[PDB]
Amino acid sequence: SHSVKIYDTCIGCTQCVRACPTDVLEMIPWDGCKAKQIASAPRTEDCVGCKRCESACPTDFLSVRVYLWHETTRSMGLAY
Amino acid sequence: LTTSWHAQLSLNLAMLGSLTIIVAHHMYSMPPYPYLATDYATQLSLFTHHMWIGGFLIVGAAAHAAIFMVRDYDPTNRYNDLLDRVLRHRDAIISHLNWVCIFLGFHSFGLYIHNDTMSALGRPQDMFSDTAIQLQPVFAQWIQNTHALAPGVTAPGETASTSLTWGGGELVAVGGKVALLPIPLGTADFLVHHIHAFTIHVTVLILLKGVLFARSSRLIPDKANLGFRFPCDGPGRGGTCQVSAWDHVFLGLFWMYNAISVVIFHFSWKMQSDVWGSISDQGVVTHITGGNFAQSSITINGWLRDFLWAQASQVIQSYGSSLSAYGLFFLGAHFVWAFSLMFLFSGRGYWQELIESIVWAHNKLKVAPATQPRALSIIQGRAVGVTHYLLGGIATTWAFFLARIIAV
Amino acid sequence: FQVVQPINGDPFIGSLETPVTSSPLIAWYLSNLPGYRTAVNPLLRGVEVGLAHGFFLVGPFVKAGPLRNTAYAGSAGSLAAAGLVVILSMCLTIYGISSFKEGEPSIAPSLTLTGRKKQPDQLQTADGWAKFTGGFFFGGISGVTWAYFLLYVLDLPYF
Amino acid sequence: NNLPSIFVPLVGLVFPAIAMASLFLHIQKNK
Amino acid sequence: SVYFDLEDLGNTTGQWDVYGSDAPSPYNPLQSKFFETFAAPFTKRGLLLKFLILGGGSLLTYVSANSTGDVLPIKRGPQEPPKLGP
Amino acid sequence: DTTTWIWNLHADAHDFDSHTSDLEEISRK
Amino acid sequence: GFTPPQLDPNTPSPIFAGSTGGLLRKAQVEEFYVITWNSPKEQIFEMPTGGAAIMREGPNLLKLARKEQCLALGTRLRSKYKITYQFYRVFPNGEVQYLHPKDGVYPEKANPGREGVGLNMRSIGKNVSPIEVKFTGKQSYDL
Amino acid sequence: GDFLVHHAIALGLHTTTLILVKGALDARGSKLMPDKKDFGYSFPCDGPGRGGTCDISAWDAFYLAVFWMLNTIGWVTFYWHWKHITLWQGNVSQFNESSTYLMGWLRDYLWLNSSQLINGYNPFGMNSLSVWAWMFLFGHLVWATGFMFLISWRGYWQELIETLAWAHERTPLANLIRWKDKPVALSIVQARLVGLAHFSVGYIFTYAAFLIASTSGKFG
Amino acid sequence: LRFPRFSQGLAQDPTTRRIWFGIATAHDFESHDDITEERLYQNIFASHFGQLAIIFLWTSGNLFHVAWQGNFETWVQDPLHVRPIAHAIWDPHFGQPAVEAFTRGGALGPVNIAYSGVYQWWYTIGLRTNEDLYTGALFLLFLSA
Amino acid sequence: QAALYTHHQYIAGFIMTGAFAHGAIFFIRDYNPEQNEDNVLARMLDHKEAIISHLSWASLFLGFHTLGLYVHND
Ligand code: CLA
Ligand code: CLA
Ligand code: CLA
Ligand code: CLA
Ligand code: CLA
Ligand code: CLA
Ligand SMILES: CC1=C(/C=C/C(C)=C/C=C/C(C)=C/C=C/C=C(C)/C=C/C=C(C)/C=C/C2=C(C)CCCC2(C)C)C(C)(C)CCC1
Ligand code: SF4
Repeated sequence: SHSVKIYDTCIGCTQCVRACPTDVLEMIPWDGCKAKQIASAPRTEDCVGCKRCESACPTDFLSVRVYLWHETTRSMGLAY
Repeated sequence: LTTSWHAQLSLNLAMLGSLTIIVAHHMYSMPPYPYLATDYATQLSLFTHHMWIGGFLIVGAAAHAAIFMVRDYDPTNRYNDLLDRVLRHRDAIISHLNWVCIFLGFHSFGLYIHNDTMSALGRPQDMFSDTAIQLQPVFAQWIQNTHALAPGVTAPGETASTSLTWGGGELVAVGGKVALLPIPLGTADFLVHHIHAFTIHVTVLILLKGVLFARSSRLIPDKANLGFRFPCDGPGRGGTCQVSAWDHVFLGLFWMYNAISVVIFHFSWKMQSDVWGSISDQGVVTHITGGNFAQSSITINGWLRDFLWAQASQVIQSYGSSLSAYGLFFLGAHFVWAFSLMFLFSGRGYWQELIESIVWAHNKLKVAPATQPRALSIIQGRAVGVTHYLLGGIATTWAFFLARIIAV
Repeated sequence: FQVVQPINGDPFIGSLETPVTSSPLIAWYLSNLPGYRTAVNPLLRGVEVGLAHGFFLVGPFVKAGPLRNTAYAGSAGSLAAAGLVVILSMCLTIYGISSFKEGEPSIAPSLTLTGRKKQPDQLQTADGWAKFTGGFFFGGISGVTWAYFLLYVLDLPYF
Repeated sequence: NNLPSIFVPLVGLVFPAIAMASLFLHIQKNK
Repeated sequence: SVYFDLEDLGNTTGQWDVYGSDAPSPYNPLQSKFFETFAAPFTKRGLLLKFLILGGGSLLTYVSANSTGDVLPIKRGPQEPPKLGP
Repeated sequence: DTTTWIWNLHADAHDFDSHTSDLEEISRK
Repeated sequence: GFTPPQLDPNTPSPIFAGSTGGLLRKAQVEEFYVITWNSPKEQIFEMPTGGAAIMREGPNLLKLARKEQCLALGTRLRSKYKITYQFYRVFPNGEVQYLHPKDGVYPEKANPGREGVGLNMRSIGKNVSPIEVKFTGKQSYDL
Repeated sequence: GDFLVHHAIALGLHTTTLILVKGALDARGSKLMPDKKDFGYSFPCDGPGRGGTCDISAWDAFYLAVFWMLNTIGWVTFYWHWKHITLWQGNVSQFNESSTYLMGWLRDYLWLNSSQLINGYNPFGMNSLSVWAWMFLFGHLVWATGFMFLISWRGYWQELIETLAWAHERTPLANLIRWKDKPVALSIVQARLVGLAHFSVGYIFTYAAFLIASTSGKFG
Repeated sequence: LRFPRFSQGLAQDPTTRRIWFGIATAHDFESHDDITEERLYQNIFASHFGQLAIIFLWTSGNLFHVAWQGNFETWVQDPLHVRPIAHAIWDPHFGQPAVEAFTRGGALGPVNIAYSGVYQWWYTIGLRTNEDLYTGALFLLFLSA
Repeated sequence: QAALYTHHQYIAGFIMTGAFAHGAIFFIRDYNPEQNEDNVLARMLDHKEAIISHLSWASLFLGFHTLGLYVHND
């Protein structure tokens, strides 16, 4: 499936987690910022690649990145 | 219908478009004003105007039905049963309408291609024509005979038929010109009617698919929340470009333009070749093009050579005369039509990067505007292209028709 | 009383029951077609389909071919129909080789619409499809030959 | 000469059929 | 009003057949025996493909090679005298 | 701020449903 | 700890008239999804597959063919009707997999028990050039 | 006329060079996408965020430049052919007097020299130029076909294929046959390549047919 | 692994994208699975040999078809009043008027007039009869092998 | 003679487009910034904005004035 990576410029505003339509991302504690949290991508086998997560990141350049890769039935959005 | 403005607008637009098309059809065959039938320039211009108006209004009806479905639909407070049942089997409606388009397209265009190939191979006895293989429109001829014979039997109070198009009447001449006479129907009229049917069905398919799948589909279950006018939903699922209802209307405009153009060409050639003309003192009718529609309008080469090539010599020779404005508008419209293709074929990132370099060069000289330049949005780039496309095509046809018919 | 119902009473399957689909008359007719008899030898079912389609295919080639107005019309049309039957048999063989493996069980459903358990159809097996293709080829050639014989050897007053 | 009448139908019809059948069997073959 | 089950996944996923019939063979035994006997050699999928390809190729070539000028215009050849070019 | 505002100004000029959510004002307009 | 709730097949399904947007051969061959919730009262909601249905009072169960449909229906239920929901995944062999919420708390809320899968301790501009990962089988972002 | 056409050719060369050089220099990255080097040479887009990022890959700069290349070569070949045909006909004053305005090109070159080509076959008969007329029409058809791939985009066709798959699955006597690989619509990058191929093939075939028919209809 | 055998990512794709992208990415040696610099260079060498093989075969067909069905000997005598012939035509779909309309030159059947300018080039470089063209075709076949 | 000129001129454009495409591919794949620091190639990549903004001016100037003169004559 696709690959989703999270970098350390995260500020923990939880927008990407709310924008995901497939329940791929989640938030974990992390003492590297004011909010004391950072995002994570543990279920990338369900990612479809719509890149709604990147439209919500407010940093100068995205702290969440999606790289398209081998495509399966789940990542193609096929119901037949 | 009392709490929504878009549903009423859609209904009224559809009805008005159909009425305008009917008005255009009913005025060339039963001329209501004096000295109109024998003045050919006005007759050709009044038929083409209202057809385009009707097509545009119909597309607007489809667009506003889609808008109502996206915005005002409410199954909780405004539940209606029939709409729900139509929405619960939309897969069967679209798949059957998809099949009809393929069948009609094959059995209407493959006949033209078969005729063209048989003509090219030196086998004129194997074409679909009045001399080799006849496909006669029997139902229309039966209707014509019935309407011709209706006065005196089924209409005792009528002294003559309603129109002179039904075969059986007499020729009418005003000032040495031909006003109206019976219009024959043959194999050439069998194919073009099915062309019309095929194009109308394809346009209906596009618009109805957009309206039905405006709310949601199997690909994007939450398409209603994204809005009526949004570009895409990202490159996921293989690509979701142009999934909104606005893009369906944008696609349907092209097919409406394609469908209407064939109608006006059919009208122009059929009337120039079979009705309009002049009458000598002894009663011999000489048509403008001498009745070449029957044999030349069965192959694609006939429309390119006998219609487009032969009838365009008037506009391209208008330089130096009082009709030179038409010659100038003929060339200008090609420029707009070809200019539209830059927006339709290209994307947004390339132009943003080009504008970035331009902005650097401006910053180098302290002439950088405080309003940062931005390239057009994805939706705007589509809207600009189709506008120029339609403008160029319609202006070209307008100049061609007006320069041709005024001279002859 | 409702004539349009969800299939088998289950409203979450992507299909509907309508008078066109689940009417007793049409259900009886479709259940008796050779392609839907799951308890018969696939070879026997294959012959009927080939016979019907071969008898069908003769006419369009004879009447509308390039040699329709000469004295070779019937022979040319029958020959073209036989060639098309050969091509269709080759297509069936290719599909059967591609889809089904050897030694695998049938992949057809094993439940009757009423819920009863029935033996799965043997057409979806490599041997079953091979027998079906052979029967179809034999039936098609025999049907084309019979149509030609009835049409242009006996000169029956048709039309 | 009859060599065109033997070769043109051959290359036109018989060879493409064999090529397409073999190529379809090759791409669909699975292990 | 229950359409879900874990021990019966055939009904849960709609794995039925709608038009299948379990009736025995309606064909006459003698006709069936004759058809089975005379259609047996074509029931091998490996050999049938080779037979079809070879037979079709040979028949097409044989028919094409010996056709006369009464059926194919190209085999008849030109008849009129030739014309000069520009 | 940017130039897309100029284009957006003419695009929603006659969309009264977006400006207000009251049916009375839309009807009057 | 948090033991995932077990699925009860005898849960009644919402009242619906049937449509063509339901399950297909993929469910019979590959997989399908099940979503459950609890309705304080009987009301009308919009189906993700087209049309409108009526949710029964008490527990409800619904089959869907994709995870996107389950999550869209769950988001609508939580935002509009204020209802808690969970959904599963069913295989043709007969095993049910609990999917969401996996920990028991919604993903937008931090939990101490989760682990950081897929984290890079740098900025996106510190990735290595593609030349350095040639013939190695890796990727610039995978390092 | 030579002056004006030479400057048109110079414009074409400069614009094609601009497109190609911009693509090559911005391949590694720009302000809109600083890390473009991690996504490879060819990729569809970067989503609808940040205003929209259609045609942002370096492969898309090559795809846009082929149109300009074809246009420039068309101008060059039109100029060469008209000048040489007027020289061969012995009436070189026609090019000298008509090439200075745009109506002369459309009327005295394209309209005038296509009379014998379109008369390859008519309702009366045919001659040896019928194959060139058929090629003319074939090129027109392929060129017009490329527009469908170039204009309409993917999301519509996947939604069409959904209904087609349902309809095939729910049909008697036809659901006994199953596909082995699921049908999907063409990818975003693939459609651009297909449309470009159709466009170029139609362009080349149409011009070749016109050139050969017009030049050999008079001189053999 | 079924197809393409050089890419594992495409082989697992369950859709029709697998075939298209197997065709399109066939000659991109750098993206294939388990590639090395030595293997890449050797593949390029072999591909260049294969490319050179096809050029020599394409040239031989032109010579053979001009020698077998052309009028090179007649054209040589009067170059300015004879039409070069590329090859012959055998199309079963042709009608009778088309068979006679295409019969041009000194040929006895439909032919194609050559616009590639090979008659003039071969005439200039010293060839005069058909046997020379046959010898050239044989030599080019040997070179291709 | 007319066919040979059109044949060899259409091929040249495709070859030129291929040259530029493979230059872009090289810049994407094979370029190593550390090895080529401060040579002619690095200085190429350094001032890309100046090269692109000047070809834009040349193209705009030529197109504006050529189209203007042609339309004036028309
Ligand atoms: C009675 C007729 C009628 C009415 C009242 C409306 C009313 C409406 N339409 Mg609408 N529409 C109609 C007919 C109508 N339509 C028809 C027939 C069509 C089919 C083509 C459409 C297609 C359509 C679309 C596709 C959309 C609307 C939308 C809208 C809404 C916003 C319109 C807006 O902001 O325009 C603003 C006005 C303009 C942008 C001006 C357009 C300028 C034109 C295109 C150029 C003309 C060129 C001209 C000839 C040259 C001038 C040169 C000069 C400048 C120098 C509004 C409620 C929009 C909507 O509801 O979105 C939510 C929307 O997206 N309509
Ligand atoms: C007064 C403002 C101004 C000035 C000083 C410049 C200056 C320049 N522009 Mg430029 N430009 C402007 C406005 C301006 N531009 C506007 C409004 C546009 C959008 C239509 C552009 C679009 C543009 C492009 C696309 C390009 C340039 C380029 C250039 C440079 C090449 C020289 C040239 O004339 O190019 C030719 C410039 C034009 C053809 C622009 C048209 C001239 C406009 C219509 C004048 C508008 C004046 C404005 C109304 C000022 C009002 C003043 C009032 C408040 C008192 C040069 C530094 C080129 C360059 O080197 O790359 C950056 C280039 O490729 N410009
Ligand atoms: C769709 C348009 C169309 C149609 C109708 C035809 C029709 C025809 N072409 Mg043709 N052709 C076409 C397009 C078309 N062409 C195109 C586009 C080209 C160029 C590529 C050609 C090139 C071409 C050539 C070169 C030649 C023909 C020839 C012919 C004729 C013989 C064909 C034949 O053997 O029939 C084959 C027919 C069948 C095998 C069976 C068809 C029966 C149909 C499907 C009925 C089934 C439907 C049924 C109602 C369903 C029942 C439902 C069930 C529940 C009962 C025939 C009149 C030949 C000729 O000489 O003509 C005189 C010939 O030499 N064509
Ligand atoms: C490029 C190769 C090629 C060749 C050599 C042919 C040759 C032929 N085509 Mg044809 N065709 C082609 C490509 C080709 N086509 C393509 C690409 C198309 C699609 C546009 C068509 C569409 C087309 C149509 C629509 C029609 C033809 C017809 C014909 C036949 C002309 C009339 C005739 O012989 O009647 C006499 C015919 C016969 C005596 C019967 C056919 C000859 C043999 C005996 C049939 C059996 C051979 C074999 C057993 C079966 C195939 C084996 C397999 C391995 C190939 C002729 C055999 C016409 C025809 O009559 O065909 C049915 C016709 O109507 N063609
Ligand atoms: C000239 C260019 C062109 C052509 C040919 C088509 C053709 C088609 N479009 Mg289309 N389109 C075009 C441009 C074109 N479009 C443009 C510019 C746009 C704007 C973006 C669109 C937008 C559009 C939409 C939005 C839709 C279509 C659809 C369709 C299909 C209609 C249904 C059908 O099967 O028709 C019949 C098919 C034909 C008439 C073409 C075949 C012609 C002959 C018969 C070919 C016969 C060859 C034969 C098989 C022999 C070949 C054998 C081989 C060995 C060589 C049809 C294939 C619709 C669709 O998907 O189908 C429902 C649809 O929804 N088009
Ligand atoms: C006929 C169609 C057409 C036209 C006119 C153009 C014109 C242009 N393209 Mg282009 N392009 C086209 C088709 C076309 N393209 C197609 C089909 C493609 C493939 C998708 C491309 C791809 C393409 C690329 C990739 C690039 C261009 C660029 C350019 C510009 C640089 C050329 C130049 O010198 O500007 C000459 C200027 C003109 C011709 C504009 C004249 C307009 C007049 C002056 C307006 C007159 C006032 C007006 C009428 C008043 C308004 C009235 C009101 C009613 C509206 C130029 C504007 C380049 C660019 O923008 O960078 C500079 C660039 O990078 N094009
Ligand atoms: C002696 C003489 C002379 C001379 C001349 C000359 C000297 C000329 C020159 C010319 C030239 C001088 C030309 C040039 C050209 C160029 C080009 C054509 C370029 C291209 C480029 C490219 C293609 C690139 C690529 C790339 C990239 C982009 C990046 C990376 C790298 C590479 C390289 C890959 C004269 C005539 C005067 C006179 C007579 C005598
Ligand atoms: S960026 Fe462009 S191509 Fe990509 S999904 Fe969005 S609209 Fe489609």
